[PDB]
Amino acid sequence: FVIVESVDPLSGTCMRNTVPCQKRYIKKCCKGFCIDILKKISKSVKFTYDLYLVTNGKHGKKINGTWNGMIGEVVMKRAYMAVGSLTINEERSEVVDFSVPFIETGISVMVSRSSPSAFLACVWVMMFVMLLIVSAVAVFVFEFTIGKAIWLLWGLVFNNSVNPKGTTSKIMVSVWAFFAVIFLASYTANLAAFMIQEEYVDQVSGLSDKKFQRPNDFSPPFRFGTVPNGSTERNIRNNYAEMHAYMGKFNQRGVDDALLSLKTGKLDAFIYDAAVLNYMAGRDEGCKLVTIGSGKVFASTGYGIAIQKDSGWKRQVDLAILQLFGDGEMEELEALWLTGICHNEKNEVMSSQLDIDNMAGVFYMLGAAMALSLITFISEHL
Amino acid sequence: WGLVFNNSVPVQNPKGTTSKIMVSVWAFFAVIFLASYTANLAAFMIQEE
Amino acid sequence: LTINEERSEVVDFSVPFIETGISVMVSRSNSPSAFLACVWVM
Amino acid sequence: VFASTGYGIAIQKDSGWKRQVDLAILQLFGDGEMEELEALWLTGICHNE
Amino acid sequence: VTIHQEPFVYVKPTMSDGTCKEEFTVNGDPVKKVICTGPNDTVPQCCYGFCIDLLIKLARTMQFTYEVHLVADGKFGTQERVQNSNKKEWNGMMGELLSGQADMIVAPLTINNERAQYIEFSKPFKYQGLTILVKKEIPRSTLDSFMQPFQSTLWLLVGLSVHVVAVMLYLLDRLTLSSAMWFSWGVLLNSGSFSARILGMVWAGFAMIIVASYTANLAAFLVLDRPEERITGINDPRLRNPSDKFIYATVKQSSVDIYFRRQVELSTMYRHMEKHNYESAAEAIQAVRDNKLHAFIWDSAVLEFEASQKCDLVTTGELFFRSGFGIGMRKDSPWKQQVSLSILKSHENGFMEDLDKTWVRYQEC
Amino acid sequence: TGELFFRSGFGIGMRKDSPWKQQVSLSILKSHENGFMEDLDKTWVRYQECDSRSNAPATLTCENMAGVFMLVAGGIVAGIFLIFIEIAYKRHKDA
Amino acid sequence: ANLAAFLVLDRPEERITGINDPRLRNPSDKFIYATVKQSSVDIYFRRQVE
Repeated sequence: FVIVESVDPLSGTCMRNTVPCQKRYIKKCCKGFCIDILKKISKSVKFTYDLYLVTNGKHGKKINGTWNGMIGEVVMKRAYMAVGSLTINEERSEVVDFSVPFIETGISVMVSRSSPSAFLACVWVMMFVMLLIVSAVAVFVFEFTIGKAIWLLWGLVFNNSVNPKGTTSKIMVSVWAFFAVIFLASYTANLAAFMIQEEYVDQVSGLSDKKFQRPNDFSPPFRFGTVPNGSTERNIRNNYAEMHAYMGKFNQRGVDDALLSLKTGKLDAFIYDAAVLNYMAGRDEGCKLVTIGSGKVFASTGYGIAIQKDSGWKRQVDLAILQLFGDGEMEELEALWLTGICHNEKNEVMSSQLDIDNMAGVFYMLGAAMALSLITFISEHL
Repeated sequence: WGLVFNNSVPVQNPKGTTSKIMVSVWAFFAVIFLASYTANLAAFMIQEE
Repeated sequence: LTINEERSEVVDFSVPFIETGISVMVSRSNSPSAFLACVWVM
Repeated sequence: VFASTGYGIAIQKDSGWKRQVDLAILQLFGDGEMEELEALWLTGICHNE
Repeated sequence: VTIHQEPFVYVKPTMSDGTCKEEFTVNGDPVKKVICTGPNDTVPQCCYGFCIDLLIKLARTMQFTYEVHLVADGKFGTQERVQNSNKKEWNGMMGELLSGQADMIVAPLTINNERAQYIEFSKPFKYQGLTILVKKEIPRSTLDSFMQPFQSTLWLLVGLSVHVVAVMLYLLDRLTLSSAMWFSWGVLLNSGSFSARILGMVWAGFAMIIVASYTANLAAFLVLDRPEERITGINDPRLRNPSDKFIYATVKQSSVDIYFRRQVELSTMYRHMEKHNYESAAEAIQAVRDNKLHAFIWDSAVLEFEASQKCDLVTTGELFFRSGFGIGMRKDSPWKQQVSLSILKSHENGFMEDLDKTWVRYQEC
Repeated sequence: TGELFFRSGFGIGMRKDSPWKQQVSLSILKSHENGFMEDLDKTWVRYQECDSRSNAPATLTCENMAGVFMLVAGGIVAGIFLIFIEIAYKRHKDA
Repeated sequence: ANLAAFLVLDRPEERITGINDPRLRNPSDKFIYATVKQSSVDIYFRRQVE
C-alpha cells in the first residue's frame, strides 16, 4: 500500500516520482504507488501537495477520551489532507471527511495448508447386477459350487486372487473377466480422477468458525488476529466478544513481521485488511500461505486517504477518483503495485504427498464392516 | 515370473513354507512393479509432444 | 513485402519493421510406443 | 527459422527520409510500443505457442 | 575486432608458435580459423567464430585483405560523457570506429536508436534476441515410491491391521487358523465359512483400493507442481519489485544495458542494475554457474548458446527489444551497399543454417 | 468471465444535497459494520444454485459407463443364449 | 492410459481474456460480444479511446 526509503546518499535526494518527507525534522524518502495515485490525483486537481511523516500510531483511532493517530492527526487539523490508506471506519467516518474508495478492502486472516476418501454408487448397482448374472450362470451350471460361485466370479471384484468346470460357463465367467477387467480400468480411472483435479481447503468459516466461533472449545489454540488497535479488529470488538478475549493469546506485532510469524506459523492465521491480505499474498517468500478462505468477502470496505471534514477539494476530489477509475490506468496501478506476483489466485497447485490417516479412513471403513460381518455371523449362529 | 505380468499362471505354486514368503518378496516387489507399469502409464499418459 | 535481394537490388528497401521467414504450416489430425532398460536388469 | 527475413514498406531508391526513416524505425522499437503493436495486431489469439 | 563470445566465436590463445589446432567439424569439416592480437583477461592471439566465419564468406563476396583485431576495453560501444569538455562520446568498437582503428566493425551488436546518430549499419546479419539470463532450478521428484511416498505409518499399520483381520478369520474358524498367513496376507499380496467369505470380499476390496492408492502415488510421482520459473515479462513483478531478495541485472556498459539506460518505467530497475552490474558476459555465465545472482540479462540468442553451455540455466520468456547483428559501418563505406547486398544473398543462401552448423544447430542438452 | 473490469458499486440516488444525505451514508457505513450484508447474501447472493468445476469430476462415471458394463451384461444374456445353443451342440454332439 | 485420456484432456479454453482480449479486439462477424443499449457501463464504452 505504501513505500518509503532513505533519500539517495550519493545525491541525498529522492528518485523515481517519489516525493519524500521530513522525520523528527529530517527529510526521508517517501514512496509507494498508492500515494502516487494521490499524486496523479493532485495533477488534474492542481493542488499543492507536500508530504509529511506520520507522528505516531499508524492509522488514526480513538485514544482515551479522544483519538490519537493518523485520522487523529487529521482531527488535530495539523494537515490539510490525509495520506496513507486506512479503512473507511464508520466511527472515523463520523469523525471527519473520508474520501471515496481508492480500492476495496475487507477483514481477513490468511494461512497455509502444510483428501476425503472419495475414491472409496450405481457402481454398486452394477455389483448387484453382476450378482444377478452370477445367478444366471449358476443356473447355466445345470447341464457352494453354485452358491459360492458368486464368490468365485466375485473374486475378480478385486483382482481375482481367490474355479468351476463349466465349458460354456467358463466363457460365462469370461464375461466377468473382460467386464471386471475394465472395472479395474474403472478403479485406476478414479485413481486418475482424484489423482488429478484436487481442491481441499483449510476450511475457513469466516469471522465465526469451529476454530473461531467456538475457538476455546477445541483442543489446540487456533490463533487468528492482528496487532494493537486493529481497525477491522475494532469492528471485531463489535463482531465478537470472545474474539477480543482470545486476542490476548493472539497478540502479535508487525505486519510483515506477522507474515514472518506465518513463516513460523505459531498462530492459525493473521487477521488483517483483505486488501493488505492480498498484498501479503503477492509479496511472499514462496508458495505456502493462502488467502483467508478463498478471499471471500469479509467486512467489505476500503482504505485510502482523505482530508478535514468539509474540505475544499472534497466533491471535486471524489471527481478526481472518478477520473482515476476513469482512464482504467488503475490497472496500471496494479502494474505499479497491486499486480500479481505469487499469482495462483485460482489453481490449487499440487497436494502431492504420501498416504495419511485420511487415506486410512476407508481402511477403517472396511475394518469395521468386518465387525458388522461378525454381528451378522452371530445372526447366522441364531 | 508369472507375477511379471499380473501373476495369472494356473500352474502349481510351490509348497515351501519359508519359500512361500520368499515368493512374497516377488509379490510386493512385483506389486510395486505393477505400480511401475501404471506409473509409466501415467508418464506417457501425461506430457506428450 | 519481404526484403527481397532482387527487389532490394532494384530500389530502396527500408529496415525491418518485423521479422519474417519461409514457412508452410499444417495440422495433426490423429505415440512412439515408449511404454514398451535397467528394468530388465531388475 | 526458415529463410530469416522481414516484410515492410519503403520508398524510391535514394529517397529523402531514407536514413532518418530508418531512424524512425529506431524510435519504433525504441519506445517498446511495438509490443502494443502486437496489441494492435500481432497479439496472440489462439496462443498455444 | 570484437570480444570473444562462445555464441559469437571460439577464441583462444594460439597453439604453439603461430599455431592453431586443426580439427574437423562434428560434421567433419575442418572449418577455417583466423588470428588477432590482443590482451587476455596486448599479445598475438587466435580468431575463430561463426561470426568470424561470416567475415570469411563476407570477403569471399567482396575481396579484401582480412585483418583481425581485438577489443581493448570489454564493452561494445556507447555514447559517453567525459569528465570535461562536456561532449558525449561513443566508446569502444563504436569509438574505435570513430577512431577508425579498423576497416569495418564486426560483432553481434544491435542497431541502436542511440547508435543511429553515431553510426549506421545494414540489415541484420541475423535476427537476434536479448532477454534476462535464466537459471534452471534443480528438479528432484525422485522417490522409492510405495516404499517412499506411501502411508509412512499406515504402510505397516494397515498391514498388522490385516493380521488382526486374520485373527477375525481364525475366529470364524473356531492349522487352518494358522493358515491365515496364506489366506489373509496372501489375499493382501494376491500372491497365491460363507459368513466369513464376505470378509473375504472385505480385505479384497480393501487391497484393491490399496493398490489403487499406490497408483495415485504414481500420479504423485509424475504429476506434481514443481512451481514456476518466475521470469514473467517486461512487466515481470519480481524484476519490478525493488528489494534485496533477488538479484537480476546485466553487465556494465552494454548496448541493451543502454536500452535500460534510456527508459521511463525501468528507472528503479536500471538503478538496481547499477549496483548489480557485471563485466564479462563470460563472467555472467560464471556467476550463473556460481548461482551468484538470482538472475542475469544479456543477448538472448546468446543465452540460447548458454543453454548449450550448461543445464543449470533456463530459457527466459519471450522477445525483449527485438534486434540483430551486422557489420560496423562508419559514415559511408566503399563496401557499404554491396556489403548489405552480401547480407541479402546470405539470407538467400543456406550459409545461415550452415552457420547454425558452425555453432547454433548443435544440440548440447 | 475473467476478472475485474471497471471496478464500481451500488448505492442510493442523491440529487444535489439531501436531508437524508450524509446520515444516509452513515447508514451505509453501519451496514458495512453489521452483518446485514451477508444477510443480504442470504436474501439472494449466498444461495448456491449450481456447482463450479474446472476439470471433470466424473469419478462416479457409472451411468456413463452403463453402456460398457451393462454391455457386459449383454455378454451375460448372450451367455444364456449361446450357452444353451452350444449346450445342445456339445451335449447332443456327445449324443 | 485410456483412463488417463478419459480424465486428462484438453477441453480447450474459454477465450474471454481481458480488457485486451483479442477475440473482442478483432472486428469481424465471427463472434458477437456486446452489452445492451443505453447502459452505464455501456457508457464506460461510450467514452473511450482504444
